Formats: sequence, C-alpha cells, structure tokens
Amino acid sequence: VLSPADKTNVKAAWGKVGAHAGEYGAEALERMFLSFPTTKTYFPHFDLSHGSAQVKGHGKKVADALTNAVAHVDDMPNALSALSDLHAHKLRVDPVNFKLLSHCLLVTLAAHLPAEFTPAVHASLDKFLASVSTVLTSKYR
Amino acid sequence: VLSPADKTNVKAAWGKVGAHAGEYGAEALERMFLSFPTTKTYFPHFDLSHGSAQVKGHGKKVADALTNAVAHVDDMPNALSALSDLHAHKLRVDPVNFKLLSHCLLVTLAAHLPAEFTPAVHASLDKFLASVSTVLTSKYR
Amino acid sequence: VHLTPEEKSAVTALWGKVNVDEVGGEALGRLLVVYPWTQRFFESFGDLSTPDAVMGNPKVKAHGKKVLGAFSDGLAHLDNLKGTFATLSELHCDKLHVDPENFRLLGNVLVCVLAHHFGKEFTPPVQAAYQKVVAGVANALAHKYH
Amino acid sequence: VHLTPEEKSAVTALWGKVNVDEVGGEALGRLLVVYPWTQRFFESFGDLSTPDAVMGNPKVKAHGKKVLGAFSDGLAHLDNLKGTFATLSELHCDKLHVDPENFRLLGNVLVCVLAHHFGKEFTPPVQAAYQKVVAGVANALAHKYH
Ligand code: HEM
Ligand code: HEM
Ligand code: HEM
Ligand code: HEM
Ligand SMILES: *Cc1ccc(CON(O)O)o1
Ligand SMILES: *Cc1ccc(CON(O)O)o1
Repeated sequence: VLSPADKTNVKAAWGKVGAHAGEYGAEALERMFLSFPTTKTYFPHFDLSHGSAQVKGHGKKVADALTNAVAHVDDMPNALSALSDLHAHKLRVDPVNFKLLSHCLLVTLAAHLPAEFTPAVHASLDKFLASVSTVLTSKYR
Repeated sequence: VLSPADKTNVKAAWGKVGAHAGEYGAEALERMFLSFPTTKTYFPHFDLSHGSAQVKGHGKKVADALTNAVAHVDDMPNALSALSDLHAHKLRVDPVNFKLLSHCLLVTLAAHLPAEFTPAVHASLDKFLASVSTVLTSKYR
Repeated sequence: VHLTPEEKSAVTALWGKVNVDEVGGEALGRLLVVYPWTQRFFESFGDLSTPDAVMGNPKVKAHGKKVLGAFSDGLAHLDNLKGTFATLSELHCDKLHVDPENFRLLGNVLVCVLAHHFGKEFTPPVQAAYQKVVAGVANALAHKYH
Repeated sequence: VHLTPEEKSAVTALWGKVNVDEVGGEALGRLLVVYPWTQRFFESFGDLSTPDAVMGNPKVKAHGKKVLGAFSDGLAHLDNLKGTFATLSELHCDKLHVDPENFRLLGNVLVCVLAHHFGKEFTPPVQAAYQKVVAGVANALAHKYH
C-alpha cells in the first residue's frame, strides 16, 4: 500500500517530470528493449529503432497514464480502469514484464532527476510503479 | 480478486483435504526444499531431511494458516495480519519465495486430489495462493 | 545447472509411462485455462471461451501433442538442451514472437499435470528432477532470443 | 550469452570513474532502504531506524565497501565469473544463508545508483551492458548453492 509519505514523494518527484513525460517514457521503453530484449516480443509491429515516432508516441501514452495515476493516487483502480481492461483482455502482456518496465522507469528518473532521487523517494517510486503494475494486471484472470 | 466460483472451488478442494492438511503442508515444504534449494537459506536451524519433525511441525502451522484463510476468504488480510507482520518484520523472507511454495502447494494438492484437481479448480487454487502470498507480503515496505 | 545421474534416471523412468499426446493436450489446455492471457498466441484455434471448451478443443490437443513431442525428443539430449532447441528458439523469437516467460509457465503446468496424473509416484525427488528439466528446456528455448 | 567487446569496453570505461567505497555504501544503504527485508542480515549493525540512519550508518557503509570491492575486482574476470565467485558462492550459501535474490536486488539498486551518479552518461546501451554484468555476478554468486 502507498503510505501518505509515499504519495507526497511520488507527486513531488513526478511533478518534476512535467513536460518531459513523453521523453522519459520513450527513454524508459528504449532502456527496456535494450536491457530486456524479450520485451520486444510484444512490439513486433513497431519500428523499435532509436527515435522512432512509434516509441515516442507510446512513451507519451505510458507517461500520461502515470500522470493520471499520480493525480489519482487515492483511487488508481478506477482511474486506470480502461487501461487494466485493455492489458487484461487484449494486449495480454505477461505480468513479469511490468517489473522490467518499472525498473527502467526508475533508472530513467534516476538519470534525469539527480536532486529528487533520494533513497526515500527511490523506495516510494518503486512502490508506486509496483502498485500501478498491480492495478494493470488485476483483471488478468 | 477471487470470484465466487474461485471461493467455491477453494472451499471444495480444501474441504476434501480435510484432516490431511498438515501432512500436505509438510510435503509441500519438502517439495520446495528439493526443487528450489535457495529456499533452504531461511531454515539453517532446521534438519531438512525427509521426515523431519521440524518440517512436519512447520507444515502443520502453514496448513492451519491456509485453513484459516479459507475460513475467512472474504476477510483474509485481517485473518493473516499477524503472519503478515511476522514475515515482513522478523522472518523477512524475500517475496519471490512465496511463488515457489505456492507452486509446491499446488503440486502437492494435485498429487492428492485426482478427482477434484480439475483445470478450473487448479486455476482457482493458483489465484488463491497468489492472493495469500500477496497478503503475506503486503507489509514488507 | 546440470542433472545428476539419479535425476536423469528418475526423469527417464517417469517418461516411459507418459502418453505424450494426452499429457501434451492436457498441459497446453491447462496453460490456457490457468493463465488465460496465454491465449493471445492461439487466436485462430477456435473456441477457448470456457475451461471445458479449451480442454476439448481439437486444435489445442493437436498443438499440445506437437509441443510435448518436441519436449519429449529433447529428453534424449539432456546434456545439450541449448543445441537441441536452438532452431525452435529462433523460431519462437523471430517468427512467433512468444515471450519466453510462457515456457516457464508451461513448465510449471506440466509439473502439475504429472503430479495430478501420477499421484504418489510423483515424489518430491522426482519433481525436483523435472523442475530442473523444465527450467533447462525453458532456458534453451529462450537462449536465441535477441 | 555474454558481453560484446564494445560492451566490455563500456563497462570498464565507466567503472574507471567509480569511487567504489562511496558507490558501495550508497548501493548497500539503498538496498536496505528500498528493500528493507534485506536488513535481516544486519541486526548487529546498529541504527537502521530511518533512511538517513541506514545511509549514515558506518557499519552499513563498511559492508558496502567490502561487497562492492569484491564486485569491482570481479570485473577483471568477466569471462570467468562463476570461477571467480565460486568460493564466495559456497560461503554465502553454507555459512551466511543469503538468499540469492538479494544479489539480484543489489544489482538492480546498483544500476539505479550508477544512473543517479552518472546521469546522461549512463545511456541505454551502457545500462544494457551493466544489466548483463549484474545478472552474471548474481548468477555466479548463486551457482554453488545446494
Ligand atoms: C507502468 C506500466 C504500463 C503502463 C502505465 C502502460 C500504459 C499503456 C497505455 C496508456 C497504452 C496505450 C492505450 C491506448 O492507446 O488506448 C498501452 C499500450 C500497450 N502496452 Fe502497456 N503499459 C504498461 C506496461 C506495459 C508493458 C510492461 C508492456 C510489454 C512489455 C506493455 C505493452 C503494451 C503494448 C504492446 C501496447 C500497445 C501499443 C500500440 O500498439 O500502440 N505495456 N500501455
Ligand atoms: C502460503 C505461504 C506461507 C504461509 C501460510 C506461511 C505461514 C507460516 C506460519 C503459520 C508460520 C509459523 C508462525 C509461528 O510459529 O508463529 C511461519 C513461519 C515461518 N515461515 Fe512462513 N508461510 C508461508 C510462506 C513462507 C515461505 C515461502 C518461506 C521461505 C521460503 C517461509 C519461511 C518461514 C520461516 C523460516 C518460518 C519460521 C519457522 C520456524 O523457525 O519455526 N514461509 N510461516
Ligand atoms: C516446452 C516448450 C515448447 C516447445 C518444445 C514448443 C515447440 C513447438 C513446436 C515443435 C512448434 C511447431 C512449429 C513448426 O513445426 O514449425 C511450435 C509452434 C508454436 N508454439 Fe511452441 N513450444 C513450446 C512452448 C510454447 C508456449 C508456452 C507457447 C505459448 C503460450 C508456444 C507458442 C507456439 C505457437 C503460437 C506456435 C505456432 C502455432 C501455430 O501454427 O499456429 N509454444 N512450438
Ligand atoms: C555483488 C554482490 C556481493 C558480493 C560480491 C559480496 C561479497 C562479500 C564478501 C567479499 C564478503 C566477506 C567474506 C569474508 O569475510 O570471507 C561478504 C560477506 C557478507 N555478505 Fe556478501 N556480497 C554480495 C552481496 C551480498 C548481499 C546482497 C547480502 C545481503 C543482503 C550479503 C550478505 C553478506 C553478509 C551478511 C556477510 C557477512 C559480513 C560480516 O560478517 O561482517 N552479501 N560478501
Ligand atoms: C503497497 C504494497 C504492496 C506490497 C508492498 C511491499 O512491497 N513488497 O514487494 O511486498 O507494498
Ligand atoms: C485477485 C487477483 C489479483 C491479480 C489477479 C490476476 O492474476 N494475475 O496473475 O495478475 O487476480
């Protein structure tokens, strides 16, 4: 569960992303594709090359979904309801990959937010991405 | 989330287990120690040989916790709260191990429930043990 | 890594009793019931709407026969699983786009099916040997991914 | 299964900029903060009551220097990680009882710390190289478990 201190830490750190949402989302995906090539099995229909419009556009959708979740930390199941339907019923991404993307989002934030990525904020962000992943896999079966 | 059908399947299967629950708990632990030797790092104080009375006594406790979970399947976080405390703050078993014991509990049940372990009941039991595992790790951080 | 001689012997002994066709149909069917997101790879296979429909689906039974057939063949080459499955590894990556986590899920369902079918004979030592085998096959099928 | 020549060069080049004592204390401190169940081995280390207390704890920092010192030495043997870490593997299994998942958590924390420390220099390809390294070290430290 996200404590009130977790929620404060996540809102502050993610608020600093701001207009860099699409950029950081795309970078997280590229980090995942290179570090964890099995995740590419879900994107055989994308140009995965660096700077591709498809990865940039998907990076932005992922990041805006995270902004929605941060903005609604108190009721993420309802805020992400359509998105959990989509992954459960259509995309059907194996749940193990959510940990891989979450790790790569954390690395991206660490590499871009040096002042904000304290040990306590690191922990809170890790819990938050795990909670998002739990919501997104909650209807799989 | 456990559906009404899941709860029905779990109660039926664990009811057939009946008085053998403690024996099956010890068997599942034995299966885990042989199949996944890294889990033995949590029991340096145990004789883990086949038939060990320490494994048998621990197996009875595990099984009783599961019986109590089944009896409170709609109120499981509170039923298991003391065990969530114990695992989070004293035993500090890494969360990855709960999936290994869950698998070995499923294997043990399959080996003892020829009629009851249908594909549907298999699916419900897997969801139930994942739910127990989630509750047991819910206070880790 | 690596099976012991007593584990290899246990694997070979149990497999002599396995009807690969029937066990393969049962394992693939249970995979699709227990972890239904795996149905994403079988869109053309027809009715998968209920457990009974999955288990009775002839295309599920036929594919399970082929999958566990190739598994069975690999049991003759337990010291060389990487080389034995290299061609299918590239196939599952480049052509089928199958996340290798599915191989691990199938491995665990297969272990459950063997326990369910053989009962007491699927002892904790026999299971441990099969766990090493299914992990080894999954690692071999994952090895040519890129 | 390994690093390419350019990936080995990239690992070596970045690591030549690392203060091993500093990064080691940071990585072990962060491990105990982010994954606090890892504190189970360090009840003798004193105050671990807050994140600042963990990060500032001199026994935590001391152990971080020792762990990452051995990690750093192992980077000279990227083609023999299992051999290089074999005796430490037996020790962590037989005497220390350290679940090898701890090694993988530490590897993840270390990657995060490198990203934090080096910023944009920790590019996606450099990360991919270090992910191979920390996975290889963790696999090597786990290989003699029994
Ligand atoms: C933090 C975790 C995740 C978030 C917030 C997220 C969010 C999203 C969003 C917002 C979309 C687009 C929805 C739409 O356009 O209607 C999407 C689609 C998609 N996601 Fe997820 N996702 C996550 C995890 C994953 C993971 C781990 C994978 C696979 C490794 C994945 C694979 C996909 C795919 C293949 C699509 C379709 C892309 C396309 O064809 O445009 N997602 N996701
Ligand atoms: C379904 C999952 C689990 C359940 C229901 C469960 C339940 C229990 C119970 C009831 C106890 C006894 C508590 C007491 O005596 O007050 C216990 C203790 C313990 N558990 Fe868990 N447990 C589970 C998973 C695990 C796993 C996966 C591990 C490690 C691989 C583990 C390691 C331990 C240890 C080391 C003890 C202390 C045993 C002793 O020293 O007597 N448990 N657990
Ligand atoms: C022990 C593990 C596995 C083995 C040995 C195996 C082997 C095979 C073989 C022999 C084929 C026939 C291909 C040909 O003749 O060209 C095949 C096809 C295929 N496999 Fe695998 N397989 C395994 C696991 C899986 C799993 C777990 C999945 C997905 C959940 C999967 C998905 C597929 C698909 C989608 C095809 C193509 C089916 C079609 O023609 O529509 N495989 N596999
Ligand atoms: C890159 C990964 C790691 C390396 C290279 C490493 C290396 C070492 C070394 C060189 C020692 C000293 C051995 C001796 O005195 O003979 C040691 C001890 C120890 N390690 Fe590991 N370690 C790693 C990860 C971990 C992790 C993640 C944990 C627990 C969370 C851990 C727990 C311990 C403990 C408890 C000791 C005993 C320390 C003492 O007695 O003061 N290690 N390790
Ligand atoms: C909110 C929440 C769910 C689980 C946890 C602890 O983190 N560990 O992965 O279990 O916090
Ligand atoms: C009750 C519940 C939580 C998650 C799920 C689906 O299982 N998937 O593995 O996530 O059900």
